[PDB]
Amino acid sequence: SRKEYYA
Amino acid sequence: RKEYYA
Amino acid sequence: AMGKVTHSIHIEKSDTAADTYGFSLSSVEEDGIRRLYVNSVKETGLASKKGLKAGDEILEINNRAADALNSSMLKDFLSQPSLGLLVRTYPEL
Amino acid sequence: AMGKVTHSIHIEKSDTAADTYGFSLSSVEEDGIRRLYVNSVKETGLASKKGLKAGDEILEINNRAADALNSSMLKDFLSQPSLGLLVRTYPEL
Amino acid sequence: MGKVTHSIHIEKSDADTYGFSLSSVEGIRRLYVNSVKETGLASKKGLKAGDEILEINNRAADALNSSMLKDFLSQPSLGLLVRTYPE
Repeated sequence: SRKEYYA
Repeated sequence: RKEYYA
Repeated sequence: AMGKVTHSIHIEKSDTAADTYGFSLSSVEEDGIRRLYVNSVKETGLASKKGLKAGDEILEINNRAADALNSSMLKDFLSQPSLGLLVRTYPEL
Repeated sequence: AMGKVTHSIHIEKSDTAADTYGFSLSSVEEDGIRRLYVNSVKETGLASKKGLKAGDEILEINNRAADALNSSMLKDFLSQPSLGLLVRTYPEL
Repeated sequence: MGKVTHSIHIEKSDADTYGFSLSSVEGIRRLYVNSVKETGLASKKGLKAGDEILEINNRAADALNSSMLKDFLSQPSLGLLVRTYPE
């Protein structure tokens, strides 16, 4: 389980 | 031909 | 000999009327437990200006522990006009 | 006629295990500056699939110069879900 | 023609050399082990005079130039794929 988030 | 030293 | 250090970062888009903070986060859910790491940081962005670096670990966001955050919360907080982070980093050598 | 070239490599994995990027580093200090080289690349591993080669020089990891990394930071960075490298290599067909 | 291929991996601590030399010839470029220092790192690792070097660091002999060779032979670790006669 791996997610990328941009801010 | 050439020699290389390591 | 100093190892990691923890510090608080607070970022407000109002500083330069920015639409983004200029960083990305990778979230791993291993064993069901969650950790958050900084994946990249834009050099000229708000996060960079407050000291955020690639490879930093995010321990808390808005006073909530990383393992207590879910995708909904993460997306919500990261898109808000202001953001608080508790960051663990290595001092620059 | 081209000699060396420098390029960025970004790798991602889904776990937090220390050895899952599929490469190892060797080190040498000259003139008070440490240099890092790729010692080995796992043939089917993540790093190989991103074009990392044995004998490549690692200039930076996560935006930190090779000479500004210590062993603790190395283990940490190499175990995170993402990794950024600045690499110097010789072109290969 | 009756030879065996095998891999050798060598590491140098922290500042000596690997204790061997290579010769070249023109399948275009071919590399042979010229000499092996009796008391050197290569010798201990099983490199022998007259061995052919097929690859260094996973790159074929014909694809290596002098600059690469010099760089690779001076690094703190070295990988070789070698063809040799059994004894």
